[PDB]
Amino acid sequence: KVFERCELARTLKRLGMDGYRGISLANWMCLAKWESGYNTRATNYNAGDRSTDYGIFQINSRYWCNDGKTPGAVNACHLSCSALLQDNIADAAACAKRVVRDPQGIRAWVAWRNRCQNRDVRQYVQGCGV
Repeated sequence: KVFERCELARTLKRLGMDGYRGISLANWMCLAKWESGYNTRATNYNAGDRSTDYGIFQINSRYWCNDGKTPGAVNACHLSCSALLQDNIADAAACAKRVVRDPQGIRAWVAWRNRCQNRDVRQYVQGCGV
């Protein structure tokens, strides 16, 4: 599923992402936008280390979910990576909360540093009623 901007904003608020571990809703929106373009079935194979990024938040199989083919990987969210390709994003949101519980927080995603950090991210949630 490819979410519309405000549709996603409202869905994430309902899932309790606003201010989770200090991360504003607009930051989560900026992250989803640059990682997948708000697309839940997005996948990206990283040829360099044999891992794959899954779903709307592009969660990596080396530490977060299990896909069985990633060498020396763990599954901290305790989910099959398949769960991160669903139209319903409840599992992807719960796993994203787990990722940011680690010391790096939102910084775990390099894309967030390049495209969202120290930027005016208000635009991602404007007019959505959140």
